[PDB]
Amino acid sequence: GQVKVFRALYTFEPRTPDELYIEEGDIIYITDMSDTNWWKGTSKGRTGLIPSNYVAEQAESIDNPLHEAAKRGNLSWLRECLDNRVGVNGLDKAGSTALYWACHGGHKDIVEMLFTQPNIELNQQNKLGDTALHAAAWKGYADIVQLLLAKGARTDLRNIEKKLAFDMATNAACASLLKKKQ
Repeated sequence: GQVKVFRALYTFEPRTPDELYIEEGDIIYITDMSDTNWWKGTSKGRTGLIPSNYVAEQAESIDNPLHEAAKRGNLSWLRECLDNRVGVNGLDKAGSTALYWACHGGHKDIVEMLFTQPNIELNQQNKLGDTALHAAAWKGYADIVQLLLAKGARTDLRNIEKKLAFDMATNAACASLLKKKQ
C-alpha cells in the first residue's frame, strides 16, 4: 500500500494504549488502510492506531506533501516525508517531481537530500517537457546545475518548445556549464 499524508485539524486522545495520540496541526502518515474502521499510522515519530473516521472528518488530505515541502524550503518536513516512505518520484498535477520543485527554487539542501534517496528520477519531464535541469538553468542556479550534472542528469532532453536545458540558461555560469566541450 501507498502512504497517504494528512494534517490534523483537531486533537485526538487515545482511549487504548495501542492508539495514536495526535495534536491539532500535526502531520499524520497513514500506512495501512485495509481495516474499515482502524488505520495504522505514524505521527511525530510514534506509531499507533487511528480511526479512519477521525482522518476523514478531523483531518485534511495533503496530495503532494513532498512537493509542498520542497516548494516552501521546508527541509525538516521533506526529511520527515522521506523517513515515512513517501515516494520520491510522485508526479504532481503538472507532472513535476519534488526534485523539479527543489531545483526550481534553488534549495541546495533539499536537492542534495533528494539525491541520497534510492531510485530518484533525474530525467522526468513534466507536461511542458521540462526536467529539473531545465528549471535550474532557467532560474540561473549554477550550483544546482553543477550538482545535477555531477549526479548524471541527462542534457539531451528537449521540452515542448524543443529547448534543451542549455537553451534555458541566460546566466553566464549556467550557460557555460551546459555547452558542449569542443
